[PDB]
Amino acid sequence: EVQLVQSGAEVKKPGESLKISCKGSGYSFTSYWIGWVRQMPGKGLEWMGIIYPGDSDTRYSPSFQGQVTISADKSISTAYLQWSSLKASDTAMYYCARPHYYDSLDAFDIWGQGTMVTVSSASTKGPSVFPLAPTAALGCLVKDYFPEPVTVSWNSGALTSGVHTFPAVLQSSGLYSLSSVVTYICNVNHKPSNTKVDK
Amino acid sequence: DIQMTQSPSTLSASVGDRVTITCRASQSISSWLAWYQQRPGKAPKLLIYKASSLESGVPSRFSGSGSGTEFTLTISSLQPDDFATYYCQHYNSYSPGYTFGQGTKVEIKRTVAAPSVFIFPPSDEQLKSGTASVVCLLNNFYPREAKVQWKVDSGNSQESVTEQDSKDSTYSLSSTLTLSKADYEKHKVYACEVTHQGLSSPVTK
Repeated sequence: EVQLVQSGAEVKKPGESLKISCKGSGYSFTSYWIGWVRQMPGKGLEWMGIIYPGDSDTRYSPSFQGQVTISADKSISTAYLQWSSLKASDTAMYYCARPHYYDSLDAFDIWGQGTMVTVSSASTKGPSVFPLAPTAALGCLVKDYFPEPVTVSWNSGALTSGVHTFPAVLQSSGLYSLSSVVTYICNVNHKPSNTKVDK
Repeated sequence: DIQMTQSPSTLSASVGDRVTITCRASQSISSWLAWYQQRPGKAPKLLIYKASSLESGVPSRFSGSGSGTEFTLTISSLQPDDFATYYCQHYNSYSPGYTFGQGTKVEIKRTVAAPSVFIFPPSDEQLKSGTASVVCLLNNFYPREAKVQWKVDSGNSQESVTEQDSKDSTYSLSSTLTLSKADYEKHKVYACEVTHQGLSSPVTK
C-alpha cells in the first residue's frame, strides 16, 4: 500500500502563513523525489517544484521560485509546501506526487488526495436562503456565504429526482452563492457557520 | 517556454468509439512524455509514461504513441470510466522540468437537446435586505454551449453549469442576475433570452 496522504482543507486570510503536509507510507521515502502540483479552480495542472528528501535538494518551476517554499522532514516521511504570506490568488487544490522510479524525476505515479487552500479576506458567514417560486421547476437561492461548502438537500433527502444543485459562484463581495433547483422546503447546511436553514 | 499543447479541448464521444487525443510539444522531446487522467474532485492518475508504456493496472484499451513533437493517446474502445479529463506532461530526469498540457475533456456524445427555460423573480425576503436576484434556469440541454442574454426593460450576472447528468448526458445552467433595489424597482418586465443550437431562434421567458 504505497500512499501519499495530505493534510486537511485550509481556509485563510491574505498575509497569513500556511504550511501543508504530504506524508509517504509503504515505501522508502528518502529514495524518491516529491513533487508539488497546483490546480486552480476550474483550471489545469501546474508543476510547482520538487524536492529530494534524502538531502532536501530542491528545485522550483521558475514561476513559483521565491513564491513558495518546499521542504521535507525525512525522519517522518513528510514533505511540505509552505507560504509565509498567502495571496488570494494562492486559492487552489494542491497535490503532492511521487515519481514512479527511485532517485528519478520520472512521471508521477503516486498522488496524494489533495489539499484545498482557500485564501480570502472574507470572514465566516452563513448563507441567506431564498425560495425560487413557480412540468414545473423551483428552487432555493443560497446566497452570500463563506466559506465553501454548503450542502443542499430537499425534503430531508426524500426528494432527489429533478434535483440539480449547481456549483457555487464567487461574487465580487468575496461571498459565495449557489442555486439548488428541482416556499416548499429545501434543507441547507453550512457547517463553517453552524448555519442550518430548512426553507 | 517549452509548451505542451493539447487538442481538442473537448472531445464528444460514445461508449465504444476508438478515440485519439493529441499533444504537441513546442520543441522535440523524444519520448519523455506522460499522460494522466483526472475525474472531478479526484487526484490525477498516471496512464502512460515514456510516450507509450502502460502503467500497471491501467486498462489495455489505452495506448500512447509518438516521438519528438507530436504525441497521441488512444482509447481503442471508450468505456463509461473513460469519461474524464486527460493531461499530457513533458518530464526529464536529468534536470527538473515538468510541463503539463492544458487538458482535454472527454465527454458523452448525445443528440441535441434544447434547454427547457425557466425564470424566477426575487423573493419578498431578499427584497427587504438590499438586493434583487433574478435567476434564469437552463435545464437539461446538449450540447454544453449555451448563451444567456439577460434583459432589463453587462457585468451584473454570473453563471454556473452542472456536470454532465450521467444518466441523461445533459447539462443544466444557472444564471444569477444581481442588482440593487432600485435598479430593480425602477424597471418592470423581466426577461431571460437563451441561444442554443437545439433551438431555431433564441427563446425568452
